[PDB]
Amino acid sequence: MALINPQFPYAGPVPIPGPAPTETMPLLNYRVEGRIAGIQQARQFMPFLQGPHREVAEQTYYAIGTGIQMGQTFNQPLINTQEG
Amino acid sequence: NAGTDINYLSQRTANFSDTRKLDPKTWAAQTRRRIATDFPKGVYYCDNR
Repeated sequence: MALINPQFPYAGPVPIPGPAPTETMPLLNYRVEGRIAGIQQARQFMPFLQGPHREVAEQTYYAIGTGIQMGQTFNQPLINTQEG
Repeated sequence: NAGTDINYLSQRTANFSDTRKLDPKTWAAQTRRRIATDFPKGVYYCDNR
């Protein structure tokens, strides 16, 4: 967006020496076929386990029984003959 | 002491796999990669950021 100087104008570009025209043109680089080499193993001996863990520990229980329940020799009360 | 009283340092998982088992001069070589110098004698840094 330059302003044209009317007192000192200039013309378009003139030819100048050039950079040997084939040396600015590249070759198209020619890929050969390739292979991810080797026979891959199916599994890996991992350093960490792959499953979930638990944040807190919960107390577990198992039921037990008591035993054969016996009789008893109670201390027996007195007879309510109007004193009680 | 500057590494002369330690055989190696490591971070093993579950008595199961060493992940950075290194002697104390290679352990300090990973520190110079990080803080561009050495920590003082007896100090050993382990980065897991």
